[PDB]
Amino acid sequence: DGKPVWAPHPTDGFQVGNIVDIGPDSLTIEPLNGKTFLALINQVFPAEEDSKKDVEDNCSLMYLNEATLLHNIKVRYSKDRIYTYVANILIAVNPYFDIPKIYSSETIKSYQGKSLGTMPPHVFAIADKAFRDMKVLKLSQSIIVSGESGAGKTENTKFVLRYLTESYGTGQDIDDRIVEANPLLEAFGNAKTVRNNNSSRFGKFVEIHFNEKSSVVGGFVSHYLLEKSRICVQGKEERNYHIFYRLCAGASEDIRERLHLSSPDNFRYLNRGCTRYFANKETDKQILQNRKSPEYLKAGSLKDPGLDDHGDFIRMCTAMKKIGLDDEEKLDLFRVVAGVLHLGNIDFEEAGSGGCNLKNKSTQALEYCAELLGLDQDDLRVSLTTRVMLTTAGGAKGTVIKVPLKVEQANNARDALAKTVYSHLFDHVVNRVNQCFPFETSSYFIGVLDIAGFEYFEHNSFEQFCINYCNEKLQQFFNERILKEEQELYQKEGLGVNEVHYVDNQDCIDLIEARLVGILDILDEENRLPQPSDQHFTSAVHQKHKDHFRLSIPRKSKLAIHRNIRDDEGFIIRHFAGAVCYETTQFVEKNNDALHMSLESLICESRDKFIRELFEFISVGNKFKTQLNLLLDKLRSTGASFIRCIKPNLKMTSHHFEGAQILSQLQCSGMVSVLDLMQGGFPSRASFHELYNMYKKYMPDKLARLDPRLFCKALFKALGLNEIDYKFGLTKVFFRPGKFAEFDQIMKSDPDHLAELVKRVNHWLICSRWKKVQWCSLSVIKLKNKIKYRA
Amino acid sequence: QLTEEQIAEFKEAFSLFDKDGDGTITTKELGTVMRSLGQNPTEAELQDMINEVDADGNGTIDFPEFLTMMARKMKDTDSEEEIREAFRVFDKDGNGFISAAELRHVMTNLGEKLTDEEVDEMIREADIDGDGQVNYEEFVTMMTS
Ligand SMILES: [Ca+2]
Ligand SMILES: [Ca+2]
Ligand SMILES: [Ca+2]
Ligand SMILES: [Ca+2]
Repeated sequence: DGKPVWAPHPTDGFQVGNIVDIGPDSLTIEPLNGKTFLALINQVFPAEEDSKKDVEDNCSLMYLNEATLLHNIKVRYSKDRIYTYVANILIAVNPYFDIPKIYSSETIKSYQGKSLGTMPPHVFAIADKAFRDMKVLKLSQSIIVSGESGAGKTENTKFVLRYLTESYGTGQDIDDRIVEANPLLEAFGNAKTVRNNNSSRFGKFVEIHFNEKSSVVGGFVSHYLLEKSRICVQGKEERNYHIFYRLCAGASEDIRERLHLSSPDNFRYLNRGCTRYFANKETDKQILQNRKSPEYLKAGSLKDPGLDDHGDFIRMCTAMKKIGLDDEEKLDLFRVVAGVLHLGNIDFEEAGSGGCNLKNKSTQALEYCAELLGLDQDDLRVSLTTRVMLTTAGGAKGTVIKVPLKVEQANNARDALAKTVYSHLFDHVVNRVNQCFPFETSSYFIGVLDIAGFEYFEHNSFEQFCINYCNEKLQQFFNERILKEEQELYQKEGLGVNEVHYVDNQDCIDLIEARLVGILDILDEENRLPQPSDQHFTSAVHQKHKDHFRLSIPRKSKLAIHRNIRDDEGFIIRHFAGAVCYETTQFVEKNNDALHMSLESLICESRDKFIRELFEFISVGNKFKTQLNLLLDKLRSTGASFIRCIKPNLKMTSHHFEGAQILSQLQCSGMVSVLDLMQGGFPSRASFHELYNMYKKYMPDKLARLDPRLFCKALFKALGLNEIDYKFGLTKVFFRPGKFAEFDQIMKSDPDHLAELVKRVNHWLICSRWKKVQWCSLSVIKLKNKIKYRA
Repeated sequence: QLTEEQIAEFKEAFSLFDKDGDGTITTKELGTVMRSLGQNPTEAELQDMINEVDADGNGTIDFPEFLTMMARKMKDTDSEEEIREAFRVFDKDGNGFISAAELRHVMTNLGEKLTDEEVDEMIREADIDGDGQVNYEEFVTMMTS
């Protein structure tokens, strides 16, 4: 009628309005502030009538949709209530200030053993549910956290580990040891991206390990999917891993000369990216002028209140000390890092004698690289420009021949080697970190996952494709687990038989990863052809998947920026979070990073023993798939709980809820997908106590005196509610979508009808109340007897 | 074992035990109700009764558990003797009849908040023959309604 709806607003996400006209596909909205505007019908949502209402669980809303969720969490955020549930899913909005009281020892103790529904929403309740299910089901647990870099994820993990160790640990502070090491993990696994100064580029699963008595014995950091492409190249607003800049900004002149470091504009592996340091007025004065690149001198430092290349170098050194890394192992790490940097400066020129030679201007780079990595310069020169092959492939006796590489193959061998070295170094840093909280054995674990979420830009390339693929698969895992929890809840509540209609995203997943016919195998097939081309790869995808629901040519995009992208220059995939247009230029080169065997053997038998120890045919996309599947196998072997961390604005400001930005994160985090899944079941539900308090004011005193369950049984029975839309559970009334709003209107719209209906339920209610105490007497007698069964 | 309707009645009994409405019965909740109906089990006798039936292992009784806790092997003569001891729980003095202060006696003990005019009305609803008190015939009619 004249009811409030939510309609789109460009900075708040949604605004309140009235529907004043209708059209075929859109609605005309009058903002509650006569500047009408048009909105697509599926972007307009019913609003709660009470705009100052706040519920702890969004399932208590009379309408559960993206707009009512956004508003409920906004209202809660304005009262510093940062935590809110959707069923068992925790939504967590970063406060950007230290909230008094809620993380104290007293609060920790108050959450122990308590069911999720029985305390206010809190990260501790999610930690405690994981624990109880671990103890009772003898099942390891995962706590799967989504969010942008900086969305409070680091602090969230800290609270979980602190809750678990302080509650269920024995004076041993695993949480603090894990945390002391962070400067080292971030140095090797974090980097500046266009949106995030301190973005983690790997999947990290922080496990607290437990014995059979469910007491903490230790911790383990599992790591997955380090982003390899960033090692050799970056876009102009991005950097390589922090370590490279900390080392160049902060290393003493003695270490500089030994590693032959110089400002980062001098390194191919740094100089396509942003070569500027994070520095403030004081730390800038501590960086020698010869560490500073031209872009730095012209443009100044990058500004961040919590990151500084010079000072973070010192902090990283302090943490390496605080956890046992001796100074020789320190310099070993640094030697490998600078070895990789000099590797990247080696250039090649076409021979024309066949193959290529190292340019003569690359002689010092080669000299530096071979020394740092402990390799003969001549051996390196040869393995960079030539490879070994057998003269046969199919069992016949063959000979080893030497095959000169072209320049392009030599560029690839130098970069492949760079990537394998750095990745093994990362693997080493993490193992070393794990050597700070080792444990003999354990029966189960509770782990917290942190991994880059779904993202898109104006230009999306292979990096985005892999990240969004990873998230498509995690989203399927999230949907499956929520589906299972809801089905289980409906059974435990006694709601009877019900199918929750599930529209899966297996088809999107199959589009990307299916053997032979998936986009990643079609991309590998492109490598085998005479003249590999991105355009041919892309036409093949469109040809093979002509009829695919989740694939479109770029031309079909709603956006203007994709207007002139050709059919063979990109594709659109319809992900869980929305449509993404990928430009496929460079997909083929980005799909190859293989290191030919002779060069890998060279490095595996470095003169230097540290390098040797580091090291003790498949495309990038298929290695990505394989490692992602290993991550998923782990998650699938645990009970799962879910936290969605939300960044309230881009300015680190307290008390500033930016609606559109938060909306976009709720979409990208898979919350809206989850809400869509929940519409197939009973997404609104309310406890008898909640219903009793809302509606007793409308009932005779006779009814107000009933306990909440019999009050509701009475009201439910008196109204003659349709058996499909309304379900009377054990502890709650469950509603089909919108049906709680409809219940509320019945309760409000005709007092005389209501009064009469309640009059007429009198008899049924007298009896129900007879039978309650009656059968409760009969139950006390049966119990009394069961104790007598011992006879 | 139990029929459709009989399961439904014990769920409402279950609600009398589960005062806080979390869908779970604790040892504390279990004894109170037995006590309030003139019973005296020990914190040892109850826990042993929970453990025999606490399959899922979480240290509290859900409705499924509750029902198995009711049940045992017995004859159709021993079962309807339970019904008669139930019929004898309300009648405080023992004169074959539940008075308003007596039907009211179970109520307050049970924790049902009502008024005397309400009590008197519950009586009037069960009285089939019209006398003004409730006979085992009626009791079973009512209980089994
Ligand atoms: Ca209870
Ligand atoms: Ca149990
Ligand atoms: Ca009597
Ligand atoms: Ca009678």
